[PDB]
Amino acid sequence: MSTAADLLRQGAACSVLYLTSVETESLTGPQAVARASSAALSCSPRPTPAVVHFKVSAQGITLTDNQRKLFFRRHYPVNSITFSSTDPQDRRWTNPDGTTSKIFGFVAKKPGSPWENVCHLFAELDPDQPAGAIVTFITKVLLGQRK
Amino acid sequence: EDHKPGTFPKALTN
Repeated sequence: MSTAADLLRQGAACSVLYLTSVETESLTGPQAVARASSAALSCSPRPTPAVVHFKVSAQGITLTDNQRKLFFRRHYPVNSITFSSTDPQDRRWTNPDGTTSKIFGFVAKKPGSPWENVCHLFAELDPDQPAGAIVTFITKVLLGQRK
Repeated sequence: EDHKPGTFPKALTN
């Protein structure tokens, strides 16, 4: 993941599976994705998911409203991001079609509220950029967690 | 999908 510069030096704008957003201000890194994922299953705030745009950059992460059907716009820069994970305990999302995909979540502070952070839950998509790798290098290059 | 993109930032690294 040290040679992950290839992704940040480029700034890939890929497509991801949008699920839902959950508050994780009191949670930690992985636990954030946990409450976010579990709540999305137990409570199910969102019924049918959709494929939206996602941009990975070392200056911050950005969400993109490709179709603007549910609710998308942008994400949070490095000054707001606190953590990123591909899954809490290696859980997957079951699409209405029956196929299962990983569920990753990003922990970032919302503008105006630096004391709190929210974890936006998004399922994996775009086989060119592995979800279990994208957030992994992101955490390392964004926060400087790189070994 | 298949091709890896890279058009948005200014080539950063932490």
